[PDB]
Amino acid sequence: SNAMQAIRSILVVIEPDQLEGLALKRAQLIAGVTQSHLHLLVCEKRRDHSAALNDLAQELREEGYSVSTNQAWKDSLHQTIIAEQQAEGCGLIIKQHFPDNPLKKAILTPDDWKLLRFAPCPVLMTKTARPWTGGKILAAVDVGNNDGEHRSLHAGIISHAYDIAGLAKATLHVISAHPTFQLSETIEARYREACRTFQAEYGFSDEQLHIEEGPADVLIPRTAQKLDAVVTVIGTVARTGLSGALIGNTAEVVLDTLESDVLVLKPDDIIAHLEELASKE
Ligand SMILES: [Cl-]
Ligand SMILES: [Cl-]
Ligand SMILES: [Cl-]
Repeated sequence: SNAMQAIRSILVVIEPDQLEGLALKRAQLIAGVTQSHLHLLVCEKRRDHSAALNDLAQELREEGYSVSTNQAWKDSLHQTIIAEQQAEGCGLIIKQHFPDNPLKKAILTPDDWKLLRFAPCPVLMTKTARPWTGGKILAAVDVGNNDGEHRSLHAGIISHAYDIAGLAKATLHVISAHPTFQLSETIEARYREACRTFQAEYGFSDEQLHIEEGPADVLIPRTAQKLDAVVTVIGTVARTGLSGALIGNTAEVVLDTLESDVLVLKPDDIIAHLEELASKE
């Protein structure tokens, strides 16, 4: 329930030429409550943004924030971001989504996909300009699986989601999607007993907990849209797929579809291995 409070530095990706600055707005809301440090990063080689960065940092410090800034560039946008996260030890990366195609506005750019694949920490991809305050926060889990790996991921998802609901004075909602009649009737009864246990463990009301049958890759966005969720918290697949496919189909589809901000968490052992990879560089 305190996963956000426990994040002590946030890497804020600052864009030089856009007309929205949602990454910094989300960071200000969060740090306003958690008092996390904010490290502002511009990823560019050409222009000297130092004066603008200093002015911005001074304004934020006067507002009471702990702030550092930097401008860097090595190789690619996502690589620059991850190198900065490593150098500053940040526990969250916040970046605004800016689609390449105006006709496919929900699809993440290929570079942002690389960021999500390799970041060894939670990544908040902002996708809406709607304020978090008073909104609806949606946590996506699979109550149908309670093995050690899923319990851990789910606990993380709920912890971050609940902490967000708290800091934003918002409400918390949960979606769980799950893919001879006598036997089916018996198996489903047992699945329901497990949902009830999950509901008691996590103190969710019937109204908060959406238990839906069908493909998670459609159910999660359906629920987000119906709730007009402003943030959706999701986990990547517990076990990586072939050829380093560590995001998984559900999260891939959901990230390219949601209109809400998306907080992307990974399994602890995945994070550990990505931490190792990010360190080699
Ligand atoms: Cl941290
Ligand atoms: Cl906000
Ligand atoms: Cl992947």
